Amino acid sequence: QRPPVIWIGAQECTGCTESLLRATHPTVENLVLETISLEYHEVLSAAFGHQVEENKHNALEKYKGQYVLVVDGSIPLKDNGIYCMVAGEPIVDHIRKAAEGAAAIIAIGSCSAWGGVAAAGVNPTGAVSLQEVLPGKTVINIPGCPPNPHNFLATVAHIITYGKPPKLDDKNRPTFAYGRLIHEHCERRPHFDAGRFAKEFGDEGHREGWCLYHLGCKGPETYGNCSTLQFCDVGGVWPVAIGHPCYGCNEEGIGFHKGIHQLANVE
Amino acid sequence: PQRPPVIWIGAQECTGCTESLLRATHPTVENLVLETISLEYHEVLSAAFGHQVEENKHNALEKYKGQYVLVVDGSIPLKDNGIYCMVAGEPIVDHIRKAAEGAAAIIAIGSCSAWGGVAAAGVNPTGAVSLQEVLPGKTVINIPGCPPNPHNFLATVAHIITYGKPPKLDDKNRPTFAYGRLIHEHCERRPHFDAGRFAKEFGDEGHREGWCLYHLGCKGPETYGNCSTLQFCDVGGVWPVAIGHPCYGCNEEGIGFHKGIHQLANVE
Amino acid sequence: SQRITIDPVTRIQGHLRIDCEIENGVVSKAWASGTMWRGMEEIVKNRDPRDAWMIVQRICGVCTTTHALSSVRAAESALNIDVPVNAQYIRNIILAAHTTHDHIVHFYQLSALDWVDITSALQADPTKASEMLKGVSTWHLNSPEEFTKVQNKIKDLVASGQLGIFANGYWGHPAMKLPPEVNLIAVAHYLQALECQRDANRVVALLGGKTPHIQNLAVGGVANPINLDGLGVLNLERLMYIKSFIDKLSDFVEQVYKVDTAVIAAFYPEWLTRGKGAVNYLSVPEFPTDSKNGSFLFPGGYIENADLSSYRPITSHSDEYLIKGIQESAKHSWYKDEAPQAPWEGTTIPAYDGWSDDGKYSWVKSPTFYGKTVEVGPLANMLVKLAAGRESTQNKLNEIVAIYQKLTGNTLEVAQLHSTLGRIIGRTVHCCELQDILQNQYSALITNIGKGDHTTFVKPNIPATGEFKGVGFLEAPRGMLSHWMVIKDGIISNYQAVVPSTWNSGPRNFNDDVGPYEQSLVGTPVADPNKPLEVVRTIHSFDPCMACAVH
Amino acid sequence: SQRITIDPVTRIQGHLRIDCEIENGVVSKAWASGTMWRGMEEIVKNRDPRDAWMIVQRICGVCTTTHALSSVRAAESALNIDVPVNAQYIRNIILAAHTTHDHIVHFYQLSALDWVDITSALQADPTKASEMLKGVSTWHLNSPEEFTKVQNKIKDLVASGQLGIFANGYWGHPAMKLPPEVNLIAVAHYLQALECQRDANRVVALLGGKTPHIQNLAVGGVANPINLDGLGVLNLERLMYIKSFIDKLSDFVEQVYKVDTAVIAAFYPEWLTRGKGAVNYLSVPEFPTDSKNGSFLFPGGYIENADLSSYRPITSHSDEYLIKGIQESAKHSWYKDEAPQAPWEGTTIPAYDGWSDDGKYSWVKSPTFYGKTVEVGPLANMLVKLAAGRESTQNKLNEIVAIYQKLTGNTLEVAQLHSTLGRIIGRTVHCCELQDILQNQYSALITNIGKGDHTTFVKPNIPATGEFKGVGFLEAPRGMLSHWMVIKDGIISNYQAVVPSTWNSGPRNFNDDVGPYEQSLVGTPVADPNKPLEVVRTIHSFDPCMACAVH
Ligand code: SF4
Ligand code: SF4
Ligand code: SF4
Ligand code: SF4
Ligand code: FCO
Ligand code: FCO
Ligand code: F3S
Ligand code: F3S
Ligand SMILES: [Mg+2]
Ligand SMILES: [Mg+2]
Ligand code: NI
Ligand code: NI
Repeated sequence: QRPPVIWIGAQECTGCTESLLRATHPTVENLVLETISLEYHEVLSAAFGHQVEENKHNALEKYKGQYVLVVDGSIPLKDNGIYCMVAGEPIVDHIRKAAEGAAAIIAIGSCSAWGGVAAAGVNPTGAVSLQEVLPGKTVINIPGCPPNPHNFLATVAHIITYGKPPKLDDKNRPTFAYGRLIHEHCERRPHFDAGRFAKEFGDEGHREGWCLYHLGCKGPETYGNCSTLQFCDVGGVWPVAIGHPCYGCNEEGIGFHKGIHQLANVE
Repeated sequence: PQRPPVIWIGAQECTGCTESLLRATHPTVENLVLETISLEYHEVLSAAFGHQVEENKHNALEKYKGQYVLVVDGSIPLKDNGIYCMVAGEPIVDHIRKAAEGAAAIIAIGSCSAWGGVAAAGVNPTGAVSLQEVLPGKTVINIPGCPPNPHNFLATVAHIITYGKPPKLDDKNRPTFAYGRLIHEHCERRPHFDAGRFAKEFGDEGHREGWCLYHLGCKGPETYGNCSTLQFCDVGGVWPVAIGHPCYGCNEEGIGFHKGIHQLANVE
Repeated sequence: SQRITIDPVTRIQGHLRIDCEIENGVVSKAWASGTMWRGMEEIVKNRDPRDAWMIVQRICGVCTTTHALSSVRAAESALNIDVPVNAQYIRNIILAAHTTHDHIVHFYQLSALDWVDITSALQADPTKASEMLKGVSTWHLNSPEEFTKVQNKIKDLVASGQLGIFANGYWGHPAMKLPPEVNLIAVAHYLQALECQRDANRVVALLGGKTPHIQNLAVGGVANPINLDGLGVLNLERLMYIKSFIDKLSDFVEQVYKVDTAVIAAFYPEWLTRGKGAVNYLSVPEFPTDSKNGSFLFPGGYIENADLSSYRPITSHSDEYLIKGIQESAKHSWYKDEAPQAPWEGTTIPAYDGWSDDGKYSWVKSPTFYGKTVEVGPLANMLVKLAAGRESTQNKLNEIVAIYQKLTGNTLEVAQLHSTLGRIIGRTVHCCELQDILQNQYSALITNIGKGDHTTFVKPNIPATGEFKGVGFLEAPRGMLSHWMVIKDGIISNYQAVVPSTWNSGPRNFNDDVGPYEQSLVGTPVADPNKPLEVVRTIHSFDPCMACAVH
Repeated sequence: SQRITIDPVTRIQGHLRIDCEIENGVVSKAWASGTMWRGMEEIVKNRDPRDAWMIVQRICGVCTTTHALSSVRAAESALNIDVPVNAQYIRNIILAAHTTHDHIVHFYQLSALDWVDITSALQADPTKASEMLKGVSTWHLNSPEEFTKVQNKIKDLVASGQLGIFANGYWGHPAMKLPPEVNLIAVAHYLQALECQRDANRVVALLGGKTPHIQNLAVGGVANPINLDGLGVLNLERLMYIKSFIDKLSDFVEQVYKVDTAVIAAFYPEWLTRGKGAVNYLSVPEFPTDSKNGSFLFPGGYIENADLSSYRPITSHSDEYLIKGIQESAKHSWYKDEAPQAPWEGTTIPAYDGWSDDGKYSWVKSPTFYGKTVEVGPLANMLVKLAAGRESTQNKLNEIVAIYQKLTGNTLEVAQLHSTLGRIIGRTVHCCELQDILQNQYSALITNIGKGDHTTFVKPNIPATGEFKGVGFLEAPRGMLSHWMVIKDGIISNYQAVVPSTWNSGPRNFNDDVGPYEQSLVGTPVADPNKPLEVVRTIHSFDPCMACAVH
């Protein structure tokens, strides 16, 4: 038997699910056939409608106290929950019901971790984080927009293999992935130190791989593993290595708040 | 459609430089030999042996005069009239000079052919020297490392094929895309160096947090290369420092195979 | 009649409810409802025009890249910026590779379980399955041994009692028509698809900086630094690596996906005669290749009343006829202002009042083109290409028809493309033609860099006063996308996205005319009203994306 | 009667010359010569013991890892260091994965073109070729479609007129016995082998820091920092990535390489009765799993006069019986000091004087064990494992024999393993058993980390006075390897490597006894003395590595 997972999307863009389709360890096919039993996921489920709601209800009962609950997207509280309705009920109700029997609860992505883009600006829907809707529960936050999928997958694997979550920081983020500032482990730090800065995309410094601080890099104020784990497992691929500043998408108050070219504060 | 011919000669080689090709992904070795080039001579993979393979080489040198890329791995031993490497009864230095005469471009792949490498280190028992030393009238493109990432070589050959000239080279005739910068001037552990966050011994608390390896002997401050950016094997995140071991300076003459692992680098 | 609701519709992006009235087992009327809103248009307002693309890209992660690219095109339109050609090549490679992943995942992971019965695959003979494909495909992974391995994976999953994503599927439903062997083949291909789509996104990642959600755009071009001789930038080694993944896509696309599309049509020919959503079709040209945001590799146009011979070509993203025709209404949507609005004057003022059959019932707006309902997406884009006499499109369609004819003895006429299966076919044709786009644009990039052009970015200036308006068009995987930006005193004063699934999924409009999803369902046979598989088959053919539709 | 020279021998590592006297169409006498020397033992002298491994790893890049590991074991032996068990698991995974790459490349890239005629593959029927493997392999890439694609690649290469490394091969030679279909199957597998070996080396790289030439060792353990919760170090995500590659190796090894081995024996059964090199065999135990450099997963031992029943087990790398038996002579080698030398007292003083049939003719020394010539390598290690009653080895051999049985109606006895084909078989069995070593050691590492042991390194001390002798044994891909370090006044005062290809390729010894290569060739039929394919067949079976043999 494989450990059960229930995945509910709230105000999600599906990018966090899509991250799984880039993963290699495990690939999404090995995740769903070998690693876990994905008991509810609306993107992939054969069943729809009343049949898939029956699957969820049956799984919540059969696996009570055993499943990992995962949520992507923010949860909208304005106007009594009506900005996300599934099977005629506010998604916040579905989430609180599923949370009652969960062994572990994960907020995958910046939206569920801290509200993310959906809670930015004027916040039209009163979008909030998963932790905000589950005050009695310890929610493990795996931020990023979307995170590298293995930030999630190795968190799940730690729960499965060793029986507990990975070590967390004071935002309940796994330290293996979020324990250090990007700027405190960035390969362009020597250029920062020397005052070697790209000033515009396509300029001479930019075309030599110089530091992107003066383009608005938010590496100095964003915790993450983007410079080390990077993305897609091909080698050498993260925003800064491709030539664009970090936007701070991991980090509340940075991504989706600060402008791309706004300068970060440096510690 | 005809593929550009390549002649590969191994001198005092360990075969690690050929073996780097078997890790390559762009192109893979099978695509290299079937699609990108015509590998006219390579003793590791050749169906023919002995008289038949020396015949392949002589025929190819004549047929593709002025057109082929010559590649050499290993150092070339000059002591005692060249007898420390003899192929088909003749010193490898002579095979190399003969093949160099008709070459369109000449590449020293690896630190041994680029600057003598490990085979020339210490007392240099065989009077091993670099490819450029045996070919003083020729421009030799140097692709150092022990062995280099194979794409440091493959993208140099691709530049020659696709755009008709070598890539841009530094003052040691090393391609700038791969060797243009010190490892320490593009190392992700630089923030730790800057803060004085150093591993002191393997397995210690700092080392287990991914701190800078300078005090373990890291030669990144005196070694030109792309090991921290291009890294190795195309899996992501794989180079010696990322794994937990200091750079030994294997790319760089006077560093790798000269200085102790734990000897400290000079910082600029 | 009987009233049913399908909520949630699964194997789509996002939150969709479909309601149907059923008369004597035939759908007589339907309602489509997007049930989640974020207000992404309001979120992006009052910011620097340069910042919009990073925010609005998050409209959707399935069609990642698309809103990023439309947004920068919209700002570039407002500012009158001509994008450097190298930036076009890079944008084009990203969009084509992304769309390759998107379409493959749609056919297999999203749609195949409408048509394929996994329990029937357990009864298959793997050797007979393999023999069925002899002379039909040259794919290298159709052996009995491959199929036995796949069969055993299914067997092991069923034996565990933990069916997960496969639990309570429509196994043995009367509308499942494939033989055991063909069901087994399809499962093998579903798994193999996952490898191909991963390679497509490796292309995207190497230029975008990651995927989902690329990070290499700018108003004025791209952030990739082109320098063949540079360490740590877009050099020849990196370009070779990108090419290595481009080269891995074609065989699966041509020898698996294209073939499976013909075969599904061969076994389900009734589905060539239902699911017509509209009589008008729109697509925009795509893949610009000149220095002035034009010279598109794929053509666009407008077809009215299904007449290909009288269609109107669209060859520019600045076409005033296209721009002036587009409006959206909220008469039957949960917004306050109901009369049709041009998007530069659009509002998005929420006004939720619950479901009403005759009133408001969706967060999706209702777009029209000069007052008509229009279907967008791969059926539209295929029909426009056929109307344009694009040989590449006609030839690719003819390859699918030839396989279909080998299996059935029948041909396919254009009339039969106005249907659920025609929509699927259009998508497959698109994916196939996109492989040549990738080769073309990689070669263009290498060639241009070789001439000494390394330029990628034109730094914009944004006047601090004045009001000006821009629109960015893009032919997305699901159809024509447009982002509409108004800038006033240097910041975004209005932002409206009109997204392809908005055209297709929108509710009844200001004149109570029915949108494509709703129209397509009229006439659908429903054998079991508790398990309306037939309704979902037609809806999935449109590749719904509700984060896109509603934003 | 005539004398031939094969120089260079290709499809090996390094520089080898083979001379043969042929009489009455059979080889009557042979000479093996290593024709390149570097002096690696001298290069490493007078350095810090901790530095040696990075230098002597460069003895060989085909058997990369092996000299690094033997060197640290030698320093650890001199210093009396017990290696942390996590460091053993990591060392073991690297050696097992490396050896998997190494053996696969030997069977396909190095040896197959002795047995396989590519020209004949052009005449094959791909469908008949595929049919031949029904019930013989479950490999998923044996379809006629795969084989047609491969045949077209060969066709296109031949059509170009640039055969390159396939030019002037031994096509149509009378000793080529495979049917066209089997030749095609082999070329398809040759290409597939390249993907599997790449995956094996991805395992190596993730722990070694790169490959070729790993960089994660130390005298005292390894440089990998184990911390499941650490950013930038060996955490659970990195371990999962390693496992993902370990899991990709088994199917090719079991369903292609293992089966091809049985098939080559079935078509070439005469090669079970030739190429015996010795009557004595040595291997060392390998893959230590305890905290004190022992508890090996694979056993070692010494077989004298082919008697398995009375073999001597070797269970420790500190076994004085093994240590005291090993000597090398340079009577027929180009060094000054000729009498047999124990390696702690060894010299390597060059004394080149040209070739002489009865004098010095090689840079390879001549090793003996208590004065006897010994074969090392996979034949030795299989025979020792059979002598030990190791069930895993018996069972794996039996699988190969059962395929041979099915194809021929004949069985294979242990007496037939003392042969060119037996040698190949032992290598294949080793590769197959190594996949369980990988699974075992990965699981042991995960489990131990879970107990709270993250220890990887114990910092050594090296007394500044005193003389200390250490020996590091390792069972390399080509056989028993040993590095012998003497430390005096804190620096290396002597360093001697005795390498497996030294044992096998070494020239006539102090008592003019013939080494395994030279012995194995006596009796070889040679149909065409100008194209002595049969000699190269037997020589390749030993997997020569001359940078290793000579150093
Ligand atoms: S975190 Fe980002 S990728 Fe994930 S749901 Fe939110 S917007 Fe989408
Ligand atoms: S500002 Fe950004 S690019 Fe520069 S060193 Fe810091 S994280 Fe790296
Ligand atoms: S450079 Fe290194 S890998 Fe290449 S031949 Fe020399 S020792 Fe071997
Ligand atoms: S000393 Fe080495 S590990 Fe430290 S920053 Fe420099 S190159 Fe990186
Ligand atoms: N494709 C796509 Fe998403 C939708 N609908 C957009 O644009
Ligand atoms: N295997 C190997 Fe190399 C040899 N001979 C060593 O040790
Ligand atoms: S924008 Fe996000 S993906 Fe990483 S590089 Fe910055 S935290
Ligand atoms: S030892 Fe060599 S491989 Fe790179 S990290 Fe240092 S130059
Ligand atoms: Mg809108
Ligand atoms: Mg020796
Ligand atoms: Ni979308
Ligand atoms: Ni070797």
